[PDB]
Formats: sequence, C-alpha cells, structure tokens
Amino acid sequence: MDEADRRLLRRCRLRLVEELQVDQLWDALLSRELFRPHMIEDIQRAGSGSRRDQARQLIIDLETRGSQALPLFISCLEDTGQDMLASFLRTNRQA
Amino acid sequence: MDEADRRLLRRCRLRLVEELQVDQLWDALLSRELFRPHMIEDIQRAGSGSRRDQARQLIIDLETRGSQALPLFISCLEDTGQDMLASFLRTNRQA
Amino acid sequence: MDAKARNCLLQHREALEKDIKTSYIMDHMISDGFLTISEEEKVRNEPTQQQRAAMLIKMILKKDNDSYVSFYNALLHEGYKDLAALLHDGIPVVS
Amino acid sequence: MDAKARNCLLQHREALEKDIKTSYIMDHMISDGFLTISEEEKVRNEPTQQQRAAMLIKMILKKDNDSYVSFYNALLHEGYKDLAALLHDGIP
Amino acid sequence: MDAKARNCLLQHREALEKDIKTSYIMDHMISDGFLTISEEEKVRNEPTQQQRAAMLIKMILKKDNDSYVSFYNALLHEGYKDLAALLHDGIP
Amino acid sequence: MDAKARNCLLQHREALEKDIKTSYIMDHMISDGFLTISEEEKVRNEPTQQQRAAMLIKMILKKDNDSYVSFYNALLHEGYKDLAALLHDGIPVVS
Ligand SMILES: [Cl-]
Ligand SMILES: [Cl-]
Repeated sequence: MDEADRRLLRRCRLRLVEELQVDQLWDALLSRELFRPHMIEDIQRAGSGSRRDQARQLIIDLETRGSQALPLFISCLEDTGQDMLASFLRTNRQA
Repeated sequence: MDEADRRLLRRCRLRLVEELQVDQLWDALLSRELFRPHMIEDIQRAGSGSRRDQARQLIIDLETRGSQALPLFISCLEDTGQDMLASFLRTNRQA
Repeated sequence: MDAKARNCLLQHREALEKDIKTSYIMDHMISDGFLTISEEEKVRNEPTQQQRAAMLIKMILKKDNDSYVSFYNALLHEGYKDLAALLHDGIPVVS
Repeated sequence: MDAKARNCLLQHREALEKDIKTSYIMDHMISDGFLTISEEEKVRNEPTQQQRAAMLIKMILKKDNDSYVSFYNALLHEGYKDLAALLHDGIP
Repeated sequence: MDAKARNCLLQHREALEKDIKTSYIMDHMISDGFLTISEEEKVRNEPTQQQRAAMLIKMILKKDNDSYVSFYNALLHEGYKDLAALLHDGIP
Repeated sequence: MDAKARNCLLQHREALEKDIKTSYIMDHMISDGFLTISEEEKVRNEPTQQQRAAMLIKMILKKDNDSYVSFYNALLHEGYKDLAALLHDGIPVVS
C-alpha cells in the first residue's frame, strides 16, 4: 500500500471505526482475497471483540495486504451495502 | 485425555503456573507433536504474555491434545531439565 | 453426507466436543469452501471452547461428503491425531 | 451457599471487584476443585479486570459453601489481607 | 512541547490514567496525525487500561504542542469534560 | 543462500518490513523446519509489527536456499501476492 492510501486510512480512522459494519464484510473480503480465514478470526478477537475493536484492527491490518488493498476494500464496502462509507473513502482518494 | 489426567492438571494448577518455564519448552512440545507452531504463537500471546499467563494457557490447552498428552507433557518437562516439576506430576499420576 | 460418515461423527461426538479448538479448524474449512462465514460467526458466539466445538459439530452433521473430508483433513493437519483416527473409518468417497 | 455467606459477598462485591486479579484467584479455585475450566474461560472472556472480577463474583454467588471458603483462602494466600477479613465473618 | 504544557500534563497524569479509554483517544490522535500506527501498537501491547493509558501519556510527554492540543481535543470530544478542564490552562 | 536470492531480499527489504505480519509466517517456517523456536522468541520480543518483520528478515538473510523458499511459500500461501512477486525472480534452485 502506498503512503497516500495509508495516510487516507489514518485520516478516516474515526469514521471507519464509528461506522464500519464487520459481520457482513468478511465474505466480501474473502472473495477478493484481502485476508486469509485465520487472519479474520484474529481480527474478530481483537481487543474486547466489539464491532469497533474489530473494525479498528481490520483497518490497521488492511495497510499490509497489498498495493491494491484500499480500492479492493472500498469495493467490498460497496458489495455489502456500505455505500455511504465507501463514498466517504473514494471522495478522499480522488481528493 | 482421560478424566483422571485432566483432573491431575487441575489439581496441580497452582504449581504448574508458579514453576513452569515455557521459553525452553516449545522445542520439546514440537518434537513430540503436542502442539502446532501457530498454537504455540497463540499460547505465547495469552493474557499479558507473562511466563505465568503462557503457562496457564499451555496447560489448559494441553487437555485437548490427546490421550497421551499428559505423559508426553511430562517427558518434555524431563527433556528441558524441569525434573522437579515432572516428578511432582509423575508421583501424583500414580497415586 | 452418507450415513456411514454421519454415524461415525455421531458416535464420537462427545470426544470431539471436548477437545476441538474451533479456531484451528474453521479456518481450514473456510479455505476449502465448506463452511460459511455466517456459520463461523455463529460458532464464535458460543462463550466456551467446548460449546464452540459443539456448535461446529451440529453444523457439520447437516453437511456433505466433501465437508467431512475437509473437517477430517483439518483435524489431521492440526495434530488431532487421536480424533482423526476415530473418524478415519467414516471417511466417504469424493471426486 | 449459606445465607449469611451469600449476603456477606453481596455486601463487599464492590471492594472485591476493584482489587482482585481474578486469574490468580481462579488458579487457587481450580486447584481446590471449586471452579471448572469452562467457568474460568467464561470469566477470562470479560474484556476488563473489573468485569472479569464481577463475573467471578456472579458465579461464586451461585456456588456452595466450600466454594466460598476456597475463595476466602485464595484471597488470604495472595496477600489480600483486608479483603479477606471483610469476608471472614461470612464463613459458613 | 512548551514547558507549561508538559508540566500541566505531569500535574494531572494520575487523574488521566485512571479514567481514559485509550483506544478512543488514540483513534482521534491517529485521525489528527499526531500518533503513528507503531506508537499505537506499543500502547496497545500494555496489559491493562492503566498501563495502556500510562504509556500513551509517556509518549505524549515527548511530543509537540499540536500533540497536546490533539490530546485535549480527544478528551473534550469523547466527553471527558472534567479532565479536559484540568489541561485547558496548559494549552499552548 | 545464493547471492541472487540474498540480494533480492535486500532490494525489497523495506516493502517486506512494512507489510509482514510475522505470526502468519513464522509458523509455516517452523513447520518446514527452517526457523527455530529461539529465533521466533527473539522475533516475538520486538514490540511492533514492523520491528518483528525487520528482525525476521535479519534472520532469514543469513539462512540457506531452502529457507528462502520456505519464506516465499509462506508469503504466497498467506495471501501476500505482491510481496511474493517481488521475491519470485530471486528464488534459488533447491534440492
Ligand atoms: Cl469443564
Ligand atoms: Cl507507522
């Protein structure tokens, strides 16, 4: 992941952890080979296991999953009906 | 693991977690195929990652590792020079 | 799955539930494509290791031959030598 | 659990919750035989020390008299002298 | 940071440690750009809320004026009204 | 290891250090017999993900052809497509 994408993920930290729905997201992430299944189990157990803690670990770990991790992640957002969040992200990448 | 062995690991909980040295134990456990490498990494991160927390998780998880888990575990104690703890366990099992 | 397989699984169910740490099995099965994320989230919501294992078994009970093989291969690969031996004679044909 | 014992626990559940490192205490109760691995895991699952302690107390409230004495002895042997005294009176 | 700022932090470090949920506060500081992912991980490694909070304070103590303001803003925005007031005077 | 392999690692070291989550690599390498427990403990002792990756690579640079392959395979197997691609041309002949 390039520095600009990483920086984007940090800038949107608050919004991501506040709004990301994860339970519905795992299938999408798998389909696009963003994470291996055990990686997902680890993220699921991050911290207290709340939605927020999972979300946070997801987006941190996301930075390590490749050059195209960010656009692929936006797509998974789209695929799971999180258009608003995906929209917030995209309009930054472009910005 | 049979009920008598499980009971043993419980009875000896306090002594195991007080005295078990884990850093030197991993190679033994692997040689006897008691745990897979990733299980070891997980046990290493149990709780605070203290010797005691690792040790506690180790012995809890030990209960699930088979019919010969206890005797094999005792052998690994002996392998790593923890003979006093191994003897403590040993004597209990026969009693 | 074939009756031979289901029956074998049912016969050795309690042993399976006692020992299985699902986090080391569900990953393989998800990789293999014979367990759903939704099923995995359901399992994960059980508070204890044995309850997790129990749920997992119920789910596998209702599944196909390829699934039993997936499960067995995971058990074998994760060092559950004893458990795998119990299911061995229950393995069915696959293509 | 006896009545006076159960009540003395309820009485000091807050002070208990605040101070105890549940993992050490459960180590003792596991060894004594008054806590199961399954129950211990239930406790461990709780995301904070206070919640861990709270869960432990919740469970102990539903246990027998020996369970209380096990708990009492756990506190004593781990150096929670003051906490132990509070509970001393309730000893079935 | 300025001397007054640092000193202000020292004066209230204890009150801060006891109360703050570090993960929320770090969420803000990450967003603001005044904390790195590696620093965040360092903090999270600590085995208790207090040690997590303590570590964060230690790191902040070595950061610039903007970092102090990020921290103050995090407190305010997460509803730590009282704690925010304590550091208000020290805002560089 | 061969100079080709080693120089390939050196060239891409920074990318590797930024992304590698060691807990998903060290396991494979230990299973394969090309990473030791004590090396893994030395890695684990680093406080951050990138520091752990850095340590692991330090260790690997000193190892043989098989080890490089072990590393590469684990990378590929754990979904680090881009990272494996960087290391592909540096793969040494083995066995
Ligand atoms: Cl149990
Ligand atoms: Cl960083």
